[PDB]
Amino acid sequence: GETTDGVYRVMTRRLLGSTQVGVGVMQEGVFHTMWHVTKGAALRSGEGRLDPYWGDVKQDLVSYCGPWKLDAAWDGLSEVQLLAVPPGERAKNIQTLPGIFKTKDGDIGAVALDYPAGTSGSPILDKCGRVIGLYGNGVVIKNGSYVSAITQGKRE
Amino acid sequence: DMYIERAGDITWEKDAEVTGNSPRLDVALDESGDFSLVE
Ligand SMILES: C[n+]1ccc(CN)cc1
Repeated sequence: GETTDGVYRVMTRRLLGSTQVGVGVMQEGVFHTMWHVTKGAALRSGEGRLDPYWGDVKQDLVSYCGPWKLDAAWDGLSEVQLLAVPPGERAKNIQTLPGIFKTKDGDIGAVALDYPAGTSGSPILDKCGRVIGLYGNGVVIKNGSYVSAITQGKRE
Repeated sequence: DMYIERAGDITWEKDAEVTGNSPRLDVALDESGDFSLVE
């Protein structure tokens, strides 16, 4: 199937019509998405099949055809862009200054942008166009707003 | 049966729409990968 680098929608025909369940990144021959989008199932790309290679429910990440390749990190100071891919809508860049998730195991950048659940897996990029993580695993705060962690995997 | 469809290139857009605040939150991450607020 299509192996070209870029951002892709993850679709299913299991529900009514064709439904977008999430989004992912093809980089260096590896497909990267959040675990909650595919639940670790195999994927189709045209007539080809993409098998899972690595995954972790706690990190909420999964890679297909090879190991996780994304290793850029938010610098902790600069604005980033969410490359949002919403269901039935064109890919669109949104610039924002991340907030922070403070945890007992360290701090993580977080983006306070609210999109439909099917946008999960959309990439967050730095000014060099490098993917610093995936959008779609986060929390609902006091005033009811959604804040996503900038979730990034480890490149072995 | 899940399938993928290309949606675009990954590139920074000059003059993209700029929005969103930057909240600083204390959170906890459980074994199922769910984040929750710590108050
Ligand atoms: C609750 N919620 C909202 C949006 C997303 C998104 N990508 C994931 C989860």
